[PDB]
Amino acid sequence: ESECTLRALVEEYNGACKEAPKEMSKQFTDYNTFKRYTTSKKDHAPQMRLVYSVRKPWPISMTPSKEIPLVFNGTKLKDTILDLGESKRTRANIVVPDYWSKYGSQTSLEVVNAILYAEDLKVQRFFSTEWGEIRYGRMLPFRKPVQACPTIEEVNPASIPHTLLQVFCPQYTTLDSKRKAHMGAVEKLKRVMEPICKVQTQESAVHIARSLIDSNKKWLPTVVDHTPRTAEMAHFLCSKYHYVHTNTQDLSDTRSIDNLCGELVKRSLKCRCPKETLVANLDKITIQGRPMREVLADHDGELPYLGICRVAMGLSTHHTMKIRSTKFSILNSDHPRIEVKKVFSLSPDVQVTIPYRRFKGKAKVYFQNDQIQGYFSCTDRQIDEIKISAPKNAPLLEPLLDICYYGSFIEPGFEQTFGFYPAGKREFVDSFFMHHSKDHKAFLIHMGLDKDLSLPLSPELNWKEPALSKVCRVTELDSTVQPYTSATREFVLGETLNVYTQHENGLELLICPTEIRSTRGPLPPGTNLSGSEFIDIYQDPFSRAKSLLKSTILHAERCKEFVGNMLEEYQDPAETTVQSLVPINTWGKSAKRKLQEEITSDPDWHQCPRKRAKMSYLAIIAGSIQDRDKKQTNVPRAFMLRGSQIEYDMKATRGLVVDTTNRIIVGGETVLREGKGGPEGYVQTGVFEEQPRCYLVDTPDHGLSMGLSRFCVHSQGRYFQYEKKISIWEETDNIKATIDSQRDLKRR
Amino acid sequence: ITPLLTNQGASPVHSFSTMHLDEVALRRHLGLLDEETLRRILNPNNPVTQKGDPSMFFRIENKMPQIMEDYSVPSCFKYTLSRNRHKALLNKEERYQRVTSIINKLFPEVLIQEASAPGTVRESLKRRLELVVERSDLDEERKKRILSRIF
Amino acid sequence: TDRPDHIDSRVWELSETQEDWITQVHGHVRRVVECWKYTICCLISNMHTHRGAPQYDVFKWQDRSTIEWICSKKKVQYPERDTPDLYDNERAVAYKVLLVSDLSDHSPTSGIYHDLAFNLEGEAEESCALVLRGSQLQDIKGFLCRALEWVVSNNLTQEVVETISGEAKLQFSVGTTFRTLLKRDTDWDVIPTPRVEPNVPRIEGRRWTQMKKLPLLKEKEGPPSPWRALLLGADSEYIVCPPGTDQEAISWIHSQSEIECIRESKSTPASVITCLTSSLQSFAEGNPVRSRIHEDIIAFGINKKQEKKQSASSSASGEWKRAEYQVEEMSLPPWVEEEMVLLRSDQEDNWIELEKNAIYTEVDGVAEGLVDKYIEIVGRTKVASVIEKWQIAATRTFSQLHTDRSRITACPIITRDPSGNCQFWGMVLLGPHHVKRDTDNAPLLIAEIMGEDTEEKYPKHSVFSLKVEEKQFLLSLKITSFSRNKLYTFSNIRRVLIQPASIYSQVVLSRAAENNSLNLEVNPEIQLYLEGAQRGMTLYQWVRMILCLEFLMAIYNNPQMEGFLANMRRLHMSRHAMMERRQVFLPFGSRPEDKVNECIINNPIVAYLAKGWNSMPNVYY
Amino acid sequence: ECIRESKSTPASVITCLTSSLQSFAEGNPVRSRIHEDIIAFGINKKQEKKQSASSSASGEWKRAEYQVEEMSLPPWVEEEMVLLRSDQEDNWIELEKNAIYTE
Amino acid sequence: KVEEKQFLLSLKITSFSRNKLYTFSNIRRVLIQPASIYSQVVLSRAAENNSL
RNA sequence: GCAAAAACA
RNA sequence: GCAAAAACA
RNA sequence: GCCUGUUUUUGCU
RNA sequence: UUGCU
RNA sequence: AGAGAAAUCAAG
Ligand SMILES: *O[C]1[C]([C]OP([O])(=O)OP([O])(=O)OP([O])(=O)O[C][C]2O[C](N3=[C]N([C])C4=C3N=C([N])[N]C4=O)[C]([O])[C]2[O])O[C](N2[C]=NC3=C2N=[C]N=C3[N])[C]1O[C]
Repeated sequence: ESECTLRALVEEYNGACKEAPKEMSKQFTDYNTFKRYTTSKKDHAPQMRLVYSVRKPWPISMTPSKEIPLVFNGTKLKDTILDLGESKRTRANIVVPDYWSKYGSQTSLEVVNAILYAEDLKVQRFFSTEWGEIRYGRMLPFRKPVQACPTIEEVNPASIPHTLLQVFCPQYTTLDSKRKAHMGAVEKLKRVMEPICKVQTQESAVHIARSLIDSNKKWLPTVVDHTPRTAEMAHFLCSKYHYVHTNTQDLSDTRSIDNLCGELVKRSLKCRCPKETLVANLDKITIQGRPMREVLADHDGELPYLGICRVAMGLSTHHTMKIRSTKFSILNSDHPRIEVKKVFSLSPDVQVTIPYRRFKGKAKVYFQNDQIQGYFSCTDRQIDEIKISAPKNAPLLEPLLDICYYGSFIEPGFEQTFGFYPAGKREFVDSFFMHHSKDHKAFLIHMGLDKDLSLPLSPELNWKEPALSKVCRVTELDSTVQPYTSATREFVLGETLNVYTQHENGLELLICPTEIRSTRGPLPPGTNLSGSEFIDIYQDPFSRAKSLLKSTILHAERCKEFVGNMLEEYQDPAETTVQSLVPINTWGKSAKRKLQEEITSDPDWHQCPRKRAKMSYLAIIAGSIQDRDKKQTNVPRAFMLRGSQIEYDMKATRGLVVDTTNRIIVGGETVLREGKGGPEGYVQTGVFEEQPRCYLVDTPDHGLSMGLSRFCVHSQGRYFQYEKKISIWEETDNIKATIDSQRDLKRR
Repeated sequence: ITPLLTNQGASPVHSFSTMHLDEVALRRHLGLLDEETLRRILNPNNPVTQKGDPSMFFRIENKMPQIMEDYSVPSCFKYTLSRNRHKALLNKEERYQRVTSIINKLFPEVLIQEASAPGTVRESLKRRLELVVERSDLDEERKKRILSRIF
Repeated sequence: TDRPDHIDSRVWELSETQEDWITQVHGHVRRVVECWKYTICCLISNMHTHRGAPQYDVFKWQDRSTIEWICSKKKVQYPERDTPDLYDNERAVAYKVLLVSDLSDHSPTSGIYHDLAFNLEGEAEESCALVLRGSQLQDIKGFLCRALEWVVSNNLTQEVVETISGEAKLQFSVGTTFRTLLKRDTDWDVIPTPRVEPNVPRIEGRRWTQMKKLPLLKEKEGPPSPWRALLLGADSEYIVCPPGTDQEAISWIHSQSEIECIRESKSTPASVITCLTSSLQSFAEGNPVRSRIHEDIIAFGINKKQEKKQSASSSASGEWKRAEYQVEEMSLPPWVEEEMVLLRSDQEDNWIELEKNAIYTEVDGVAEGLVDKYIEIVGRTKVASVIEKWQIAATRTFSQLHTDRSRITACPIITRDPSGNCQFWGMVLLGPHHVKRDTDNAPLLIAEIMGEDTEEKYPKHSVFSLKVEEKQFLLSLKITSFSRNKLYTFSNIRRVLIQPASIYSQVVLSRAAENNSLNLEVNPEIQLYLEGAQRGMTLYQWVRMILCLEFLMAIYNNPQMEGFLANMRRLHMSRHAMMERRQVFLPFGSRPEDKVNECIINNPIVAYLAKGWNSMPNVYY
Repeated sequence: ECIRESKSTPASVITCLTSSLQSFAEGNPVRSRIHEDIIAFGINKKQEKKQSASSSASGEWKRAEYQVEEMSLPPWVEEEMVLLRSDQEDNWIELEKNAIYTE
Repeated sequence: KVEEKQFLLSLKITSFSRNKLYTFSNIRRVLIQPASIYSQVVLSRAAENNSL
């Protein structure tokens, strides 16, 4: 039972106090130092003694036991005669493990499964990837950091210690640690380690848990666009002389997060100062139960919109400049890529402008596309040298044209007009590519021809192809060239959500919206856009109405603002949602009048959630798309959402909102539970070294559910008594308001 | 006694592509190692690799998340090799080892994060012991006679 | 980054350029405390309006020009030294936010503003409590308590209390006498302030010279180097014995053998042969350890150090002088080329029997195919047999050295063929050894079978004629001293096969990658400088004598060989550069050949490599 | 929370179901794949089995000789046969009535 | 657990062909076989008295 | 895992 | 964090 | 006997 | 006591 | 003797 464990702990504490009168009068924090004193575990060289050690008469040291017989068939197993009883004293032959492999006590099968679980994952992962065909090509290595082993979940490092504490020791955690932990990873780890912790010690179990949810990236040479996104099978799938063509989908939610970030960026650019708008929204949107900042910190991807949102939160990004299929990286340059605001006015009064970018000074840019890779050195707009490594007879049209577009070296399409007046940037760039696809003579006239036949580039852009003349200043790559950055880059998020890289003589553009092309994709599961200002992102009318109602009901100030903006035709951040939820009708003025009676009769309405629900219902009907022809009629008790059979009710007796005296449920989820679990959260309110006069809950969970107004939690000998939150606003909103007022007062 | 393992003279199970794979798991997957011997070599109670001191174990979603009992290294082939047979500072460091072990057993949370409990070691572990016994779900008399013997 | 979790990102960004934190005591903690005060100011002024404008206006962390612009309109003025953090328009009172460690003893400050003192636990002073609203008190208490939790989590309580109190110890200070101690061996103070103008002068330098021709390594002159190795090498032979254990084989040999001295060396007296026979006797009845005999004293040098010390003391004369050690220089012996030509002849058996790894994938299949090809092209070679003999002898002698013994131990060298018949390469006798370190020497007596006897190659070997079953063999029986570390290293001598395998695999895989398909049977024509001229040569025999030379260097590895090989890489790279029409330039006093020549003293294989380097062309056109 | 665990249906597949119940609740009857889906539908199972069999192949080819195991009458057949007859408060059958023109 | 109400959820991994799923999509036809008997029995009573 | 004559996965 | 091993300067 | 720095591979707390 | 191709 | 190479081992 638990009683024996308590006896053991008490006896161990008594022994430590008695055997070590010192070493315990020290501070507890001193454990951070004297835990590092682990001498006497040192041996000279075990590799130079193994052969002799195995062949000693009694090599194996083990604790005394009766399971191993003193003398087995013929042979004597254990040397239990000399000093039996001195801890790890008994000495046994090298054959004792062999004797135990047979003729030994067995164990239940679930224990064996639990012991081998971590290794069985690797075994089936190896015997599950489709083994392709070996291709030999004399690979040119690309040295990059890759993740050592796959993870069950992606958790940012700062959240690793809090996640594990939520799995093994919830009873010694605070609500801040609970909020900083990844609860999906917590649940997965609990399910995984429930059998594992029965056969593994505390430190071992922590080790396997962290190894399951840590990245531990290491530098390895991989092959371009063939990385197995994990070093687990790198020794098998690539050996500098071959690769095994393997097929594997993304198997991740990074694309969905990119879709969400792209929607947020696109909708943020349509308002004043998009940067502050995006930063404010990202601090109020949550995916599952995790805030958007932490999930952005979790997914450090290669995608543009994800990089923009990570930079907006103060994080870094790994995005690189990419033109269609070719990726570019500036090895070094004298000055950043200067923008040119070249105007191609269609008329003296009507003007259309197509800004572009170029190099001012000397620059060197590495490029790669498919198996082709190399670099080019240029001065201003004149190309100086090109080094290329590519398979023989490969077509080098698209990489060279991507280089030309990146540097604006070629000017049938830069500094001048093709012909008929371009419609816009999209059409102009497409015309550039389609014209230069069939006309590559611009490259030839740009860098001339050479009479030397050793140059590998053919005039028709084929690598190492015999011809009459060869393209000058394009040669095979001498030594391996790869982009490396020494100082950690810090990114600047400028207006229009432009992600710049801090170059010495200015700012280097890295990501620029308005030319990022990506179709709309599914949102991440569990996305909760009920924060503010962005609800139309949801395509489903169900969730679109649910988020709006959750915003209105759970916040009295939001309900007041919504009613005020929806009654007097003010600017409401959710006008599109209201228009798309209610069909064309003639109930506007009637609903507005009803709002009038219910605001005049009870001006104190915005504290009863039932009143908030009724007011929100009337306001949503009031600002619907009013029909032009039909006359106004009385507001119906209940109506129907657009393109769905979902019924919305005034009294909330049925349909989307159900408000029973015990609780209010919106969209099948209990938004309000009367009596326990108030709408507003908790604040820490006190740290003490002694038990406060409150109720000590077992864990952060089993708290926040009883709805107590005073409860303490324990953490490293300290007590934290969370009480309640009574302020209607939030610290982030308070700071934002104060800073906005200060900046406005500075400007005014 | 058939070998069934590489160190026992059996045919190698690791290939060029299976460098990273554990021997026991790979042999089990390939069928070269039946469950009859698996339940014996992976016994957490085998005398070969039994530790000399009781060890602490977590319990996920359990009334008592701390269970202390005797333990053995699962594999019977992970044994230790006997060795032939700043002096007092070594004894002081052994005392430090004992204090560290009792701290780890009584304070699992420092197993994941840095130590920040206030006060001295003796008082901190005394308070933690009283707290954990208070949360043992045992009856009152058990608790009083347990805290009676704490020094 | 450095931002604490509770501190807002905007507040952290705004606080970066407000004070010069680097010069202040606990600059990071001071910045965190200032962020705490600014956050408290923000929480005090939270969505409160009086006449359509915010009730509280915050003067903290704002430009001073605008502060004075708005301060005049309120009919107030404050000095630069102390400006109130915030101001209440509804009550029209300037308030300064203060953090203290004790609210019991707090006193007002200058009348230009009133103090809103707060405790580190979120508590507020009585007046501070009554001025502010309950929601403001709760928010401030919550924020300060989260800050306190962050502080106690990071063990920063002492620093936070110190910064709050303001004593601000400099965290480091050098005293008076310690400074005098430090300044003893330097012309500058603790912080040097030289009175010289920073400038980089112009120094007249030398000129870089092209290395038109590769350096010629000098060849030492002297007597030819003897075979200085633990075992014979290519001259090693074995005796075929009926299948069985080592004891049975030794009993068969000893009972059917005749020993006759045919060549006796002064270094190894012939009289020690009895020792070997005695060991045979001891090992015939299964006793690998035998008691000492008289001749052992001659064989293993028992009490030799004391006798030499007494002889030196008796013969000591003159005046004390420095050591001045001398190393004899010896020339390249003729037997190195014979060793290269031998050691490569084909053998009946494979002599490399390594268990094949498992095969699961096609990559595994091609890897094992390459390994099998390498094994079958270097297996049936005398190198493999000599490597097996060396490894067996090294392991058998090493396993008997992890103890202290005053007796004689026998370590027979016996291998076994696939047919099962024993192969007697020789025996190693380990004399009385009491090792205290891993680098000290222990006496050994190496008896082993020769194939051919050379006076100039084995001057310290006493050759015996051995008659066994109408068969004639030769016996080496040399006295040697050898170390534990060297024996352990030679116990793993099978690792020498990797480098020639590396060359072979690189050639095959490069050809496969060039043709985009694996052949596995390619035997191309490597061009090499054979006799001073470039001729073609098959890859298989190239790998074969690469293995031969690798083994020869492994058993002859000493400081001279290490230095020679370490310094030859620069010259190898220079030669490889010059064969590709690349010019090589050198500094003023550059002589890359000297660092190689200093390592060429008496090592026969170092001399062989030097001759090979000298033979090939030095000028590339 | 899991009551009974079967090796044929691992517990982790519940993560799939909760992944769908939520997704279908958001107007997405079709959702992207997750890790727990890997062992939920036999994804890459044919390759797994074939590669494992190739790696563990031993012996020599023989006839397939397939067999079916004989199993007795289950004890639950009569409870099934008597439980399908439980009376229900609803008709549970809705068939549109046809027109009537003759007797 | 739904509204303090207990239920058991059975999860099974299976795989079925389109033929079987289409056949079971028209499972209602099973109602035809029993009714016949009943119908016949009714007609049987009619055959007893020519009075349904 | 689904089947039932090796199929699908 | 600790212990062992290896390489490089 | 067996320094410092960096990196890497294991295992244990 | 003693068995690596 | 010897090993060895800028000085040691070759026991008490
Ligand atoms: O140095 C080292 C560190 C590093 O690592 P990372 O990556 O950073 O992670 P982490 O751990 O989290 O960090 P920190 O925070 O600093 O620490 C924490 C804490 O807790 C402990 N631990 C941890 N872990 C993991 C562990 C522990 N203990 C035991 N017994 N086991 C385990 O596992 C520590 O100590 C601290 O206090 O970090 C650390 N580490 C890492 N790893 C490890 C460690 N330690 C120990 N062990 C291990 N294994 C170190 O420092 C301290």
